[PDB]
Amino acid sequence: CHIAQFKSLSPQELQAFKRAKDALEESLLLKDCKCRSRLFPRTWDLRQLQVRERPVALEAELALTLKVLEATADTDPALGDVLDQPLHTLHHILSQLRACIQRGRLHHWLHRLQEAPKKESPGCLEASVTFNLFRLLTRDLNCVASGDLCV
Amino acid sequence: MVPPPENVRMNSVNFKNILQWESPAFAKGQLTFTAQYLSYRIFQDKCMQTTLTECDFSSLSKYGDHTLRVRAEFADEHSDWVQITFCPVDDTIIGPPGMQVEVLADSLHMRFLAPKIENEYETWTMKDMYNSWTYNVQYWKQGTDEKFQITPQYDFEVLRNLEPRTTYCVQVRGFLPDRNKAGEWSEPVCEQTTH
Amino acid sequence: PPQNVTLLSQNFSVYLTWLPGLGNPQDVTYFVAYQSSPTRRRWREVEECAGTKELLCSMMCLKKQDLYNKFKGRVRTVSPSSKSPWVESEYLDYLFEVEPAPPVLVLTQTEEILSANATYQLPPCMPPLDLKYEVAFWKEGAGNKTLFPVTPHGQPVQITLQPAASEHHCLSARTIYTFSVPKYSKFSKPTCFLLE
Ligand SMILES: *[C@@H]1O[C@H](CO)[C@@H](O)[C@H](O)[C@H]1NC(C)=O
Ligand SMILES: *[C@@H]1O[C@H](CO)[C@@H](O)[C@H](O)[C@H]1NC(C)=O
Repeated sequence: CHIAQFKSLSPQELQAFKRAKDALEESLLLKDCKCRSRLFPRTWDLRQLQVRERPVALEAELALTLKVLEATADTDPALGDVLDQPLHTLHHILSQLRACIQRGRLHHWLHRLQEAPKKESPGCLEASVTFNLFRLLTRDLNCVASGDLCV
Repeated sequence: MVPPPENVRMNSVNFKNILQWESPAFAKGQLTFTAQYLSYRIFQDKCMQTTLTECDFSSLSKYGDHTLRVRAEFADEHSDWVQITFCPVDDTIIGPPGMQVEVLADSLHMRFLAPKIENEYETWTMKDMYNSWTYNVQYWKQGTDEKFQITPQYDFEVLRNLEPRTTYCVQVRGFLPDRNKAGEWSEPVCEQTTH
Repeated sequence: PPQNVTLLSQNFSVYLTWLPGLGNPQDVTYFVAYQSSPTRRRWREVEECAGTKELLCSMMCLKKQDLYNKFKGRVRTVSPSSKSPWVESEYLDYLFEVEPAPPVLVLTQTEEILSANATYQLPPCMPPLDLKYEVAFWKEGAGNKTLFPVTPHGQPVQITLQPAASEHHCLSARTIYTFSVPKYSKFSKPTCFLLE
């Protein structure tokens, strides 16, 4: 598994994500982003999940983030150009994470993540994926790439 | 139809991605070349109508694959797409680390400076891009041409038990054991140990 | 109410700083709360800083605090018989506005080699950041300072030492924190002594 390279992202890539996050937040200022349930805010951290379950949890969160951001980019061209490089990088990370993974908290989290797109407004979904972007890229992705070291 | 560019390649040392092509023969006049990179799903464009046969793609993302394309145009007519694929993580060429060797009596103290990335900052070097980065040092006495190899754990090493009043040449390179990729050797620096 | 209220960052932590009101009595007391950009409705109050008179409050880690999004704080002066309106500071994004502190150097003189490690008193809840330290080394009385390459945190700096002894050599270290752009810190106070 070649995910260990995502323990730290290049500062230039983090600058691109910051530009995208700012642009998305500016668009959110106008859109109505009210959620029926705070699905993205995660009470527990991947560290609590077993080292084997941390990847699948991150994969579902990353897939939702990518899906919502992809739709946002298609809806607004002004967001499309700034979100292009972030979306490309996120998809590459998603491919590596999937190519890395050959009841409890995890099952409920997966079910909630799957049911969220079909029960929540797109605006609040994009708000949640926007405000969780650096949470996913600095706190989760780092622990998943670290592997056994993260504890 | 105007001819497409010939020998389109991407030389990228220390993530300094440069697309080069040779301008095909055209007696009508000078040719202007446009280059594009497939960002996500849409082809964004750089180096529009560039008279030069060189384009800079170092602004590309360092993670994942990229699809680049270049073409030549004379007024309205244009060439065909010449499409290549570039993977910066492994298609890049690892440059030679800088070397600082000091003779201390009968020993050599060598410090290795990681190959810098111009697009990135002095903190983000090629040592941090590759988590499996290590240094390989190759030293030999002049004349015998019998190379000896060591693998320092950090960017500093000491060679001891050296014959006195004798000159040794040394080189250092970066290596990635998890993928078995080696950078180019530094220029051999030769230093004399005396008493 | 406080005149200038600033949410600043230093030593890897965040603080709220204010100044006494112009007409506020000496028995002035202050209450401070914080809010996050994701949730504009919630205004959770800082328990440790509640009822403090210190013009400085620490908002490094509080209950249900997100350091991955920008957050702001507000402070009000609570008189024994009256309360002033809250005065809110500016938003502070931790991952882009945190000021690193200089590292603590640990020196070990091995035969013909000086090893200088950097240790950090990081907050327990600080996000995982990229910390590197550059080491300047020189001789007292001379302006020629040799500046060594940046070294990742958790890895010592090895300086070659000449056989010469009874010499005045001094060292300093500067932290470079890199998330999107490098933020430098002041060089640590030169703690040095005779070697060998
Ligand atoms: C607040 O800052 C201003 C500068 O804009 C300064 O004139 C004033 O004295 C400060 N307030 C106090 C109480 O010092
Ligand atoms: C240097 O310090 C780091 C932590 O600050 C430690 O992990 C490492 O083992 C130390 N290296 C030494 C003492 O050589």
